[PDB]
Amino acid sequence: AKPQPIAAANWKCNGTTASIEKLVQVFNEHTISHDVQCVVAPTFVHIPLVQAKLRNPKYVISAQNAIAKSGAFTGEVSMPILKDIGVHWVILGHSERRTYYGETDEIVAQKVSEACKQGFMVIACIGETLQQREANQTAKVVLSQTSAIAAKLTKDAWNQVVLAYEPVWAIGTGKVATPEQAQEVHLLLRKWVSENIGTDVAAKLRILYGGSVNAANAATLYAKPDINGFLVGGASLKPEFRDIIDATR
Amino acid sequence: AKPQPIAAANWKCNGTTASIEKLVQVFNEHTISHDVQCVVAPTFVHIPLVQAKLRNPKYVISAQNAIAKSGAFTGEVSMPILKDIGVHWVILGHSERRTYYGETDEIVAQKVSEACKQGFMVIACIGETLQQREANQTAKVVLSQTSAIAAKLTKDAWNQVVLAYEPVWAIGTGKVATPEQAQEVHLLLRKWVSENIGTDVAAKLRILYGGSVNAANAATLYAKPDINGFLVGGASLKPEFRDIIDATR
Ligand SMILES: O=CN(O)CCP(=O)(O)O
Ligand SMILES: O=CN(O)CCP(=O)(O)O
Repeated sequence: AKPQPIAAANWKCNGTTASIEKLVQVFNEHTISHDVQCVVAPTFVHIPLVQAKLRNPKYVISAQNAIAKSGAFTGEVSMPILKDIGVHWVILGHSERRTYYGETDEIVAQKVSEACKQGFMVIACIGETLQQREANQTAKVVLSQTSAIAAKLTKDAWNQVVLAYEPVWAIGTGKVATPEQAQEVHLLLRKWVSENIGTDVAAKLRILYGGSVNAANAATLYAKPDINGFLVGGASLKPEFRDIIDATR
Repeated sequence: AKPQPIAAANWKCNGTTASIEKLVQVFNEHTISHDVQCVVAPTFVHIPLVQAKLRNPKYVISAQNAIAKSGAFTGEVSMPILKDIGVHWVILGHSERRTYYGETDEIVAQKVSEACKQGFMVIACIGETLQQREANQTAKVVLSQTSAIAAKLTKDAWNQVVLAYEPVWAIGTGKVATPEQAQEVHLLLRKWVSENIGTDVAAKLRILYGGSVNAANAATLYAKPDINGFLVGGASLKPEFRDIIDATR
């Protein structure tokens, strides 16, 4: 049987108080009748607003990034500060942070390790570029990113980890991966975890697909055996996020 | 006569809801009887809390960093999002961002330019390292950082700019610059602005000193003619921030 699916909304750097209040009411009035964990990740300045308005019991709030420790780091938000305000989910290693803001595999693996030590649920992102994919390096890249994270974790910490595979060429481009492309990578990741970490760990691990997911292609992706849900960018800012959630039934 | 002084608290990546509620009450009960603009910059997740509790009329709230535009920038907060929640001050180019998070002179100058276009008051940070200072390059470095910002601005935008000189060797080390060291750099900056931008601009520009300021050395720094106030890190997390404010009388 599949583990519990996740439908995660990453709002990236978007939103106004007016537009967030309306969308959150749309999420609140949508009744979800199956077992799914819904996740909303707003910008840091909107966490308090979302905490005050979001009432749907299937949802939790996540930060879009964090650093491990408080201190002299002007502009950043740390894990202890998020925990103190009630946030215990975080997205780490998003492609945009790896590309624009210098997060290497080592930096992402250290952040994931620290988040696990501080009790967070982590959504760790991995994925290849179009250049790597055309050079037939997809497997090597995704397994190198994953084993760099695995090297800093203990077996028990895998209980707090969610992997999100998002090919860089599918992010915000409208070119979603086919169900078959996504399933082959998810299967390869699950097998690697099964062999290197444990078969019990592999059976429970959620591996999500992200990159141009919308309400019409979600159900076809979710039909594949090793896809456990989605990380959604642009479609999570709209009311069709409701039908993405309902595609994990 | 000096322009209106500024006393700015940069809380960096520190704070809990409990410790911020107590400190803000301390700031609220301190009556300020002279003309000074007080500034508090908390982490992004604490902006809403500080907005709800801070009542002292001499204070404004500032963000510790921002990006210019909303969009697919996971983890970042943009200028339009800050404006929408009521924040219209921002600190840019802090040494910690230049050192750890890759902000070059060009990146800082583009952020400052955009902030000015969007109507923010900006605290732009500049300063030399211990290596540059020992190599007698202080003047060259601080003027190169400043002219890189000046190149993207119009004369009228200088009305929204505050410069903060913080030698990198004085930040959080306990080794404050002497009044004479700070005054020589502030005078050099003011003259450069007077010659390259305008004498009217130079007369009104606030140039703050930062780096190990505390309540005992503040009054001696403020006695120098070209020092217009302070950017304070560690001492701004304590009740002695009150006497730093009162040293600008
Ligand atoms: O964080 C999630 N993603 O980046 C998916 C982005 P999108 O759904 O717009 O292609
Ligand atoms: O942002 C302000 N500064 O970095 C000054 C830091 P401090 O006052 O701890 O030396």
